Amino acid sequence: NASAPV
Amino acid sequence: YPPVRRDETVVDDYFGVKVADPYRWLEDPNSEETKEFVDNQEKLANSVLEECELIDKFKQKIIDFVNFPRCGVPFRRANKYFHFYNSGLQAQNVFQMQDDLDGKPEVLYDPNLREGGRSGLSLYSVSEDAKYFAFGIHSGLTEWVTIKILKTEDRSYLPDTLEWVKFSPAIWTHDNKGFFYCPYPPNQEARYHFLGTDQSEDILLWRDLENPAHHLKCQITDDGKYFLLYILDGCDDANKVYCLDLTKLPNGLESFAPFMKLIDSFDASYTAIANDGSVFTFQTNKDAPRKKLVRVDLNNPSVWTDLVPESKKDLLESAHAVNENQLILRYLSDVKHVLEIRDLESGALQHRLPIDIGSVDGITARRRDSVVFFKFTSILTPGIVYQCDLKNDPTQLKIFRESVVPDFDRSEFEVKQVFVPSKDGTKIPIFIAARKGISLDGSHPCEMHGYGGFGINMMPTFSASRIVFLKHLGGVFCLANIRGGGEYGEEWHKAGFRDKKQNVFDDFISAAEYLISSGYTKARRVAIEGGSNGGLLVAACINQRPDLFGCAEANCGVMDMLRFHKFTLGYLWTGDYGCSDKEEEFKWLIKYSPIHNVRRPWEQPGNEETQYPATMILTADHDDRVVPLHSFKLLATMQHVLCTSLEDSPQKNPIIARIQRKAAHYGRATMTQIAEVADRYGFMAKALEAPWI
Ligand SMILES: C[As](C)(=O)[O-]
Repeated sequence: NASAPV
Repeated sequence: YPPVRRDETVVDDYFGVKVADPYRWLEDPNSEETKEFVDNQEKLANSVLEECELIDKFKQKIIDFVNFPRCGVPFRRANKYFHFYNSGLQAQNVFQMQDDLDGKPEVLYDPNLREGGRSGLSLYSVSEDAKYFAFGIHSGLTEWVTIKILKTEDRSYLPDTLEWVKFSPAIWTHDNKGFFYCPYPPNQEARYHFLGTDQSEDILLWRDLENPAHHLKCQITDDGKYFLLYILDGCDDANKVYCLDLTKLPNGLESFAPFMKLIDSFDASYTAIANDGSVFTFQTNKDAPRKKLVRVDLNNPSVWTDLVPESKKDLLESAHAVNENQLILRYLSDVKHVLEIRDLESGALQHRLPIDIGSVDGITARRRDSVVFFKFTSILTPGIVYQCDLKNDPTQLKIFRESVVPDFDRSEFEVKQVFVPSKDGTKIPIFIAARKGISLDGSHPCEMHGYGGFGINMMPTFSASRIVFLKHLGGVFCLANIRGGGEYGEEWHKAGFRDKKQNVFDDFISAAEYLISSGYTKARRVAIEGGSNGGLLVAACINQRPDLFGCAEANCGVMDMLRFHKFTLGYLWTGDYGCSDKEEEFKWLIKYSPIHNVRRPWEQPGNEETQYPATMILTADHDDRVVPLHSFKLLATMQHVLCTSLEDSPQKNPIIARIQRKAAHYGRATMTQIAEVADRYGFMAKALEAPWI
């Protein structure tokens, strides 16, 4: 559940 | 370079081989000397990074590209839908609920209100009736979680507080009275928790004091009739299956367990996909390294039958029962997904949908759902949630949500897959992304990523920072699917583990050689990057072929392969790596252990022009998964061997650590992760002498 595709 | 003390007295005998460990003292993270090391390295790092004048340009471009709303794949409980949301730049994703897929969302839990969103949700479970939400909260920087339960109707907490949990799910019974979970004692256990009770009252279903390292996963069948307990050892893709019939208990779980031990060895993997009463469909790798589906009746448990036989070529990565009587199978075919729809009962193929370069994941639909949702991403596709309504329009994927990167025209770039020979001839698949129409004249900076271990499949997903690299540094990106992964089944994994771990490194090195020969880049304009087992990949490769690389970025790598098994969860990796307690395995490990194989390349005949790439070693100061001593010892060793042990070393490329303060392995708030990646790319651009475009 990563907060953003950095 | 700061002064770093060597303790010249520390020496160990491994089966007659004397190994000195002058930075043993860095294994104590609490000493003032270690904290001074960290302070000194941070100071050095900052001093190098302030010379990297494109960090701020990368940072803002990454922020701008990441600033788009993202709606995660929804799942259903009772009449309600649940999903994660981020407006673009929130530290962590917010868990939302709605009555209708296109209706107004309500916030159920917002991690950003706690500790400024240092950590997001990893445990999230909703009850079958949609009335309760159980989730995990980290207390401090440790891995320990507390489970709390909120009522969805008014967002009020229950008093229930369950401690001593790590990665357990919360698996609800269909009577909504409570859930199974797998805590540790104040030797993992399987417990059942009743709502409205103190944790001290939870029912014990399983423990094994005679095998304290065995660990647990669990599941309940879609009909609510069976509790399944899976028992695992280490990191191998293999497990036991114990089944408990909940319909036969005289007095429910209060009755307490009498498991039916369907599988009681560690010979193969087994995941339950579906059942009709006592007749079960499993996914398994038994005699099937590319996996298959099999069927067994619990009432006749010796007799297993193939339902979907193993493909001669493709991994059956996952399988999902849906729409009452169908299966969606997710195949991985030369590292690209293929989705098949099949009949559950006969196993017969109905439809087949090959997917473009990218990755489909996140199928959470259950057997009783007729709409299946999933997520697609790719290097040039930020994120689509697709829906397939198996009842009313089975043949069509429809776009349900579509992420849009601001000011990104995907048609200026292209991604291809090619296959390249490793030392032993084996074909290694690689993805290559770049601006369309570039000349293969050797001039482009190149970034290559890989992992190579633990049966992990490396997929070409979306990264905003990679687009900045491609567009604003004119970069070529490569993702290499080396052995040790699971991409071609268990034989691919095992061709890159234990005594064959070196194959992994040779594969990666072979990919870089191809990118040079083919004219994408040149020796010393190649940057390599990897994390954890991938950090080991980076460190071994630079020790073995420093001449190939201009920049190396190793994230929380396993660097002392002689002593890794002694710290926190390092003991679980001996399945892939071996262990230096055993002479034969020592003999594999000493040849590639990064801190034991730092050598001055310029002292090798013919190799007088060669130095180590500009190296950034990254780690969180409180990584409890991969302890940071790995990184610190490698840093100290490199700095010494290559720089401060000489009066005027040829090693001009900087060797630094980017140490994240007050960070665990998990967390990665948006801005924290963006800061890290900005630093890693600014450093790379400086290391490769690459101008901003
Ligand atoms: C966390 As690991 C050493 O299995 O990449």
